[PDB]
Amino acid sequence: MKFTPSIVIDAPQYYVDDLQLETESMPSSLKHLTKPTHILDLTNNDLIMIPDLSRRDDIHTLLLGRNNIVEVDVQNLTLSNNSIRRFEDLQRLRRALKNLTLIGNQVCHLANYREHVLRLVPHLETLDFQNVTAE
Amino acid sequence: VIISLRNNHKIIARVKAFDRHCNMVLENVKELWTEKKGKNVINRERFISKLFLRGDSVIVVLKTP
Amino acid sequence: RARDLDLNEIFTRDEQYGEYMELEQFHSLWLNVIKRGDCSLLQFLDILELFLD
Amino acid sequence: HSYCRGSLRSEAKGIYCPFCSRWFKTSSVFESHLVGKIHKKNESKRRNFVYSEYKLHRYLKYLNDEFSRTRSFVERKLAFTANERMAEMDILTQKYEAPAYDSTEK
Amino acid sequence: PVNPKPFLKGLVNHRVGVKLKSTEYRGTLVSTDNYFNLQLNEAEEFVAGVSHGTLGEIFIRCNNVLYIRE
Amino acid sequence: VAHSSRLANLIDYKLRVLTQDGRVYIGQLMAFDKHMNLVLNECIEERVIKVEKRVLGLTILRGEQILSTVVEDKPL
Amino acid sequence: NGIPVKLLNEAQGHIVSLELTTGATYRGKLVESEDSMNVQLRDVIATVTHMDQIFVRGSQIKFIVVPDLLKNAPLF
Amino acid sequence: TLYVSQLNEKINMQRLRVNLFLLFATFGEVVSMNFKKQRGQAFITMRTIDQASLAQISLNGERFFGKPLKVEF
Amino acid sequence: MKLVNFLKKLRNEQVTIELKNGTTVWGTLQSVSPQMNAILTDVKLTLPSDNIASLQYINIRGNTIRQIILPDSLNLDSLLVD
Amino acid sequence: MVPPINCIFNFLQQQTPVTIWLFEQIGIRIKGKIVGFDEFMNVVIDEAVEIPVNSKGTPLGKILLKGDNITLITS
Amino acid sequence: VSTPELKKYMDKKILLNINGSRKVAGILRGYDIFLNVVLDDAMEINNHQLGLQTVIRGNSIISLEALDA
RNA sequence: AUACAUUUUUUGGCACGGACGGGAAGAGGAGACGUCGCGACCCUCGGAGUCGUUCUUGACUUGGUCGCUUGAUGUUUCUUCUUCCCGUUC
Repeated sequence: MKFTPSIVIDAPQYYVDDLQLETESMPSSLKHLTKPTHILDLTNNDLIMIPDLSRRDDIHTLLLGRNNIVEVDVQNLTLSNNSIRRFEDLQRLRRALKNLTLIGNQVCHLANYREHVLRLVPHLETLDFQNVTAE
Repeated sequence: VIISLRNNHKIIARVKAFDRHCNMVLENVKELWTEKKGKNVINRERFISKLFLRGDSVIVVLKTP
Repeated sequence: RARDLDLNEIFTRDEQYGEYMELEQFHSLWLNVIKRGDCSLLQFLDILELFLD
Repeated sequence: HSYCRGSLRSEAKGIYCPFCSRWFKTSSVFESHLVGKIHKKNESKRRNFVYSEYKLHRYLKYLNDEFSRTRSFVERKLAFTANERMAEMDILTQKYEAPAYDSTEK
Repeated sequence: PVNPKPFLKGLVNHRVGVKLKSTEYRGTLVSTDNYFNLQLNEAEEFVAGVSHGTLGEIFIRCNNVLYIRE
Repeated sequence: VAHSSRLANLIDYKLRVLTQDGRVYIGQLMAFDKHMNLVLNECIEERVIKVEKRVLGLTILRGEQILSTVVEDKPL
Repeated sequence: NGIPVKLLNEAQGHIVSLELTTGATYRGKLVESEDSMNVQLRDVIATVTHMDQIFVRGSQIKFIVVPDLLKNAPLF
Repeated sequence: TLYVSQLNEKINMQRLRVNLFLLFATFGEVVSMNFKKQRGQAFITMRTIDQASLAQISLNGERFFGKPLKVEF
Repeated sequence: MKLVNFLKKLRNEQVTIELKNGTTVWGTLQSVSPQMNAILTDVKLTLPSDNIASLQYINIRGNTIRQIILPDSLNLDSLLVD
Repeated sequence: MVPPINCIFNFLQQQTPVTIWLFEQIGIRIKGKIVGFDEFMNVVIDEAVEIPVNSKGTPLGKILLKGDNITLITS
Repeated sequence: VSTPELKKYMDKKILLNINGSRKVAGILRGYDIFLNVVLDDAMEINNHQLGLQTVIRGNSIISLEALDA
């Protein structure tokens, strides 16, 4: 069940509680959404890598709950319950992002995980639903 | 003929069409304005072959013999 | 191999995949260049012909 | 090898130079002019333009058939009526937005 | 007794000046209509009471008009 | 997006909308008008540095203020 | 006749929100509306300042937010 | 719909709702006021009922903005 | 008499359009209303010193459109016939 | 009820000190006596006087001020 | 076509919010289908009254917010 | 299957190695006036609901203050260089 153009065209489309598309092993063929969504819900799928996106200027929210994200190739990124294991794997997020959630990922239990994210991704204001504070 | 316009555009052009609203089809079109972010002084004008025009824009049309 | 190959992204409609070349645009720019309107599309093409010699 | 080497020759005026837009009596004065400060200046400022002009020349020559084809098109469309011009445009459009292979090919 | 339209009619072939939505004008009135669009001869462009240029034969669009005066 | 003739034929499509003040209303066109007034199903006003955002809801939008409309996505 | 007008009329009673050309949002119970969106409203806040019975002329109105219950039925 | 209470009422309303949406999106496709009466509470509505039950069991007492949330049907 | 009619007659033309706010709009006129509401396809919005933004379909309103820049080749007299 | 047209008519009958405000123009006002009446708000007003508003007095002749740019009347 | 139902506001003092960020006050005496207002005079908003009665054009009115309930 | 332009919409009151960007330091961007936010010694403390009539509807009610210890944003007047780091392009 490839993420295909045909798949995207029959997918529930609605205004959420922003314009959101309701959605797989590999993220691909996003061209067909035509950059018309503010949010894309990819929860409960089997994606391994957050990669493969076309240029999408609209896209501001990515809900990627319960997948198998182990590597990273936009204002809000929800990655709860995935497979990121090393602090260094979170490095690509420095190039984006204000709301970040990485809970229920092995990486969470690494020593200094919170401080590492804060220094390497300073643009984040809320991390794991807690305010990044000055101290 | 020359036309003055709401947006500071002196339209020197050849008239083709005319109506109640003073909309105009224009040939041999030569507009005159000034792209200028202050203090600056530039005088610019461009040729256009064929051009439709809307009437609310028109302030005063004039004819130079 | 080339499933996402599309000619319409290379040729405009007025070119008809190499049948014609769209020179109207350049006739416009040309009018802008000569600072008048005495020049018609056909007289412009007549000008271009010079470059065949 | 040719163009910038006095490729344009006249039995009367001699040798023309694309960069200085002047002729020259003999090849001798032509050569000793290609080192002069004038020609250095010009060939150093108007090089890209001269070269582009030349390309326009040779590429337009290679496309003579397309040039003619289009000029023809222009005259045709020009001599159309309203309905005619409209239907023709329709045709160009259809050709543009049509599958490269029809479900009804041999 | 004097309405506006009749006054306007009367004032044909006579000097008038027009302000806009701003620059003053000055010229002899040629003719007028119900919509209050104008056609003038010997038009002089009073840029806030400064005759910048003398255009001559002109046609003023109604909606930009502010007032008429002698 | 499809290649429509008119606005009426593309009813209930998610629409970007520009207005004279510079705001951008986005939402599904429920109903049109003789004077281009628009009913929008789930309307979000987006204003501009960087995009400020406000969710409105069901909105009647006056055509005077409307500049131009663009298609954001397909139905549903 | 305009369906947006109809919608507005229906919204009578309900708490509509309402911005003008000026950009001064109101919220209130919609008392009365006309073909020209000549709205009256009760118990109305004005972006803030509270006020009683505001009248607004549709010419100067920009956009009107109606409650999302009217989406359901039965005008369309 | 699940009813949540014991929420940090210092979060602005629009931020609370957006974090609530984010947090609860993990269980399925998804009302909060700051009045005296309703402050510190929210109703989260899901398309699927199984999603509501899963959310309830898995996020009972989840630390949110500093406090352990209490969830109920 | 009517320029509306003329406008209507102009169909499928790839044209630039100029607004009261100065926005230059390159697109194919698929249709126009009786009240000059332009309906374009294959559209390209550019401002008068900044970057471009392209779009598939745009319905622009009649009150906004200051000047529709017509095509290169056009027989005007013919168009003007009833 | 007293309609606007009726009021205008009354004013005309009277010939009284009328002070007109300009639409979308704060700084300027007009002061004269109503002479004309139209179907629209347009009127002719002889012996008019342009006024710069207090955030003096200026010379002005007989004028018709166009109906679209009127705001206030008083007479 | 339809008359603006301002019979509720008849013979009451109203804040006529008018074009260009200005204001007017005064008791409502009449109106028409174009929403022109005829009112017994009051001040322009510190404050200064002009006129005995006043007539405001339809186009000029932003709002006519009731001072009295 | 065989129709028009003079106040509420559209004839408008509109307009005036090389680049790039961000952040910090050092030398020769700054002042109002507003409008919505990070923290807190503070304040403050908790579509729904009722009834008449009939097997389903009609009426009536309902963050504010202080800092920023270098938060974000329009109007409006006046007058950049060098160094280091991080990202795009060739």
